Amino acid sequence: LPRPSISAEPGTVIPLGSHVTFVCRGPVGVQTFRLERESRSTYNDTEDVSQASPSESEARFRIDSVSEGNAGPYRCIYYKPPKWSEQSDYLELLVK
Repeated sequence: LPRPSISAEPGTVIPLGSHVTFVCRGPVGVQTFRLERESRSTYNDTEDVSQASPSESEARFRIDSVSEGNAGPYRCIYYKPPKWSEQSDYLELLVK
């Protein structure tokens, strides 16, 4: 149960009305990835997990039509049956 990592495509700075894709990574054997807002506390779960390497699985989350409301810190957590991981480091989305 390593610490998950979070990244953003195309990056942390997003124009208004555009989109961003959050990519969480964990070890193999993840059943669920959660994208969690640290602020506004909304979660996003998926089991749409792909294997990116022998020791790495990932899940992607797209947020569309970003506005000032979606700006803030995001974190990833995974469930590797039967235990939930620690949270990832945060990533702040800036909506310019």
